[PDB]
Amino acid sequence: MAFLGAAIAAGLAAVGGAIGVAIIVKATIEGTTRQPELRGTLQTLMFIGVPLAEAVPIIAIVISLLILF
Amino acid sequence: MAFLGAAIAAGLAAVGGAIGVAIIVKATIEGTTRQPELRGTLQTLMFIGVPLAEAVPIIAIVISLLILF
Amino acid sequence: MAFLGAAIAAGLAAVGGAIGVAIIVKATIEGTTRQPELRGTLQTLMFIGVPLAEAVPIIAIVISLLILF
Amino acid sequence: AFLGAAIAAGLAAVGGAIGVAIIVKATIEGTTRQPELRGTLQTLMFIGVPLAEAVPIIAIVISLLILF
Amino acid sequence: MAFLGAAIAAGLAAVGGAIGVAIIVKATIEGTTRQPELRGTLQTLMFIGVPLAEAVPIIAIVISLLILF
Amino acid sequence: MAFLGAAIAAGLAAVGGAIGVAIIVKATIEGTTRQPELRGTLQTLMFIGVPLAEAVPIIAIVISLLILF
Amino acid sequence: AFLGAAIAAGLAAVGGAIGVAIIVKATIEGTTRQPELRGTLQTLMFIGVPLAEAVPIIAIVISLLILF
Amino acid sequence: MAFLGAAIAAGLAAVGGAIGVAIIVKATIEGTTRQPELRGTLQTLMFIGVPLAEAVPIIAIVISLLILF
Amino acid sequence: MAFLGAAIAAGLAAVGGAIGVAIIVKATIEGTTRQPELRGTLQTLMFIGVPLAEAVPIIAIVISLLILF
Amino acid sequence: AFLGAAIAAGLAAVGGAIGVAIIVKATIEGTTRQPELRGTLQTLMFIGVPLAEAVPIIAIVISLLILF
Amino acid sequence: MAFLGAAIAAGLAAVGGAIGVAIIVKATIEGTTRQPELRGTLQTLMFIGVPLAEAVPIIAIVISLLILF
Amino acid sequence: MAFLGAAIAAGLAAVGGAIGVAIIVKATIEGTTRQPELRGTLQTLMFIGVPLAEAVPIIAIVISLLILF
Repeated sequence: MAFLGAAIAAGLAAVGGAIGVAIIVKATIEGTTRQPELRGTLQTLMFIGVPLAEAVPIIAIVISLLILF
Repeated sequence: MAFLGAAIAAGLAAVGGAIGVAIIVKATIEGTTRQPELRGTLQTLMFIGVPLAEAVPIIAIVISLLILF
Repeated sequence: MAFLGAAIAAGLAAVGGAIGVAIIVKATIEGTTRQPELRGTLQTLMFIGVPLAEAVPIIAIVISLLILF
Repeated sequence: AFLGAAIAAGLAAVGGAIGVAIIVKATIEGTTRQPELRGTLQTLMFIGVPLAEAVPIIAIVISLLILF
Repeated sequence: MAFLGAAIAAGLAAVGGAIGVAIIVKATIEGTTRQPELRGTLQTLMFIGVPLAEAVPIIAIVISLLILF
Repeated sequence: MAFLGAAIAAGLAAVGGAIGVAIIVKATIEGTTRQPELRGTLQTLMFIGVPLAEAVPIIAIVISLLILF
Repeated sequence: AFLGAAIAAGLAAVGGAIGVAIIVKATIEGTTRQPELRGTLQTLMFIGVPLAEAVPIIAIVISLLILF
Repeated sequence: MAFLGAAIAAGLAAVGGAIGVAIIVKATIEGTTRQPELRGTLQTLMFIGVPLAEAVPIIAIVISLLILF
Repeated sequence: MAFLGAAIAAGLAAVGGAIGVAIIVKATIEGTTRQPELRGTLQTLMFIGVPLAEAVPIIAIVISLLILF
Repeated sequence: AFLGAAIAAGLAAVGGAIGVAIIVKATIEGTTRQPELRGTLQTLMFIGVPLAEAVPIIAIVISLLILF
Repeated sequence: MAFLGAAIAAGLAAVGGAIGVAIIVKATIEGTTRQPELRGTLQTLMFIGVPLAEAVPIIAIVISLLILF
Repeated sequence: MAFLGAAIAAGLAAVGGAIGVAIIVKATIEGTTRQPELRGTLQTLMFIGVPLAEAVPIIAIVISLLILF
């Protein structure tokens, strides 16, 4: 259960963080696509969304690593 | 029973918190791309929604850390 | 398994409360985007919807904390 | 079962949250397009929310009794 | 066990009845949005769908309450 | 598991009958909004679909109620 | 166990419900985006529904079989 | 568990076979709604598509009925 | 569990083979209706796509029937 | 152990099925909105189909392998 | 345990690697249509995405093969 | 069940890393197709997005590989 837990904590959190950042990057591509003038404002805007999207999965990995010893 | 429980609770909070934040910032990028004129007023508005978005996932992470241990 | 219970109850309340608020604020961000004159009316409208959005998750998390004693 | 009480409340959580979230999202979508009459949709949203919340919360009610 | 059953029976009826009515009222909002005089006919029209929408969940919840007893 | 059986059979029938009928009235609301002359034909057209939409869930509810007795 | 027969009807429930539901949803969309031809598509919906319902109901037959 | 097996095999084939053919008729009406001239050409095309769609679910219920003997 | 295995393997492959092929014909119906001149090329085109689409579910179905004996 | 081989091939089934289903759907919808380059579009799926099937099909090999 | 494990590891990698390239090939079909003069630039773009899309599923197939010993 | 754990953790990360990268390159193809003038700006943009998207699945596999040693 402890072995399974560390697996489940990181594994299901992967899909969160993976598609999480993926959904944001797709948006930034759609942003640059419909206006190429704004590569700079959305880049910073995407570089903001990525950490917070990634934020909770890594903490689920810390919990994962704790359960892993 | 017992580490395993804490794992999914943080893991399920990851998927919640990741896509949760992913959905608002994607929208905020969509706000800026079609109107870059008012990037700042909506910027603060996204920074209001993000905590609230993370609010319930984050509380699910506290209980996760609480049960372990 | 009370810990296991508390885990899924909080985890499931996370996904509810996260995407729940995520959808309204995304709407309000999209709302301010196609009319910024009424940024305040939708802000208030979102500050009304959010408690209602949180209503079941917040009562679902106390049961999570209660089942754990 | 302690586990049981969790899922009844847990499924009502996802239900009641996104359930109410989608109607208010709609009212926000409503206010964006021709909001001359802001008041009529307010009442419409305040009607939909209780019935939407109605079944999850009573499903939450059954959750707490099987628990404590 | 019997309590466990009642949980899934009411729980699936919870998500059912919640999103079920939610999608109907959402539709009614889109209806009222493009016609404000037309608020009266759709009001009654939603009041038709809601009972039928609630019909099976409530009966699924009625059996649910029996399942724990 | 007689309780559990009745639970899963009714619970699974709950989500079916709920969202099934929910989209039909939504369609009728979406139908009436883009033409109010034909509000009557869509009502009866939905009044055909609603029984059929609920037909299989209720018999799944009947078997649900049957295994509990 | 007999537990299966419950989910089998339940799984056929969600199947059979949304199956006809998306079909009827479409039929309303059909008459709205052309109102004169409500009749020719009407039978077409009365054609689609049985075959759509066909597989869920035969899954219900085994469900009743797994029970009795 | 052969009874249990026979149940899910047909049950999963049920949701499959139902939604499979269901999506086919929606397409056929979608053709007729804004092209009513060739109702015969699309009818045969759907009456060809329906068997193949039902083919694997119907074969899955055969296995369902077979393991139950 | 051999009955269960054969059940889920064929049952979940049912959803695969049903909706998988169903989406292919749905496109051809929507395609042929919004241009009826090329009805013949689309006939062979689905008769090409369908085998490959069913190819992987059906070979998974062979595995389904052997494990049950 | 029999149960395992079932899901491995089964999950590879839904993977490989819907995977090519989305691409072939794309190629016909592509051909519908330009019929001159039907030949260029034929090859792309005959490229896409193997790679789409590649990982599901190797998952069925392991499926029979885990069964020995 | 190990046979069961290896099964889901490849199975989950199956849906990933299959649908992964599927979304990429789907994108290229819409891309190649307008225009095919730039088919070569887009072909290379797809031949980049395909490995990376398959990257995590294929290593998960190695773990499936890894569990074999 | 340690063997089981390593399987799902890498397996669940597979769907994450696959669909995660898949949606990004699909988006980038949609960007370049509507104007290839800026092939280079999006080239770097996907080469930025892909690592962060791939980031958590890969750390989920190291965690997966860690339970396996």
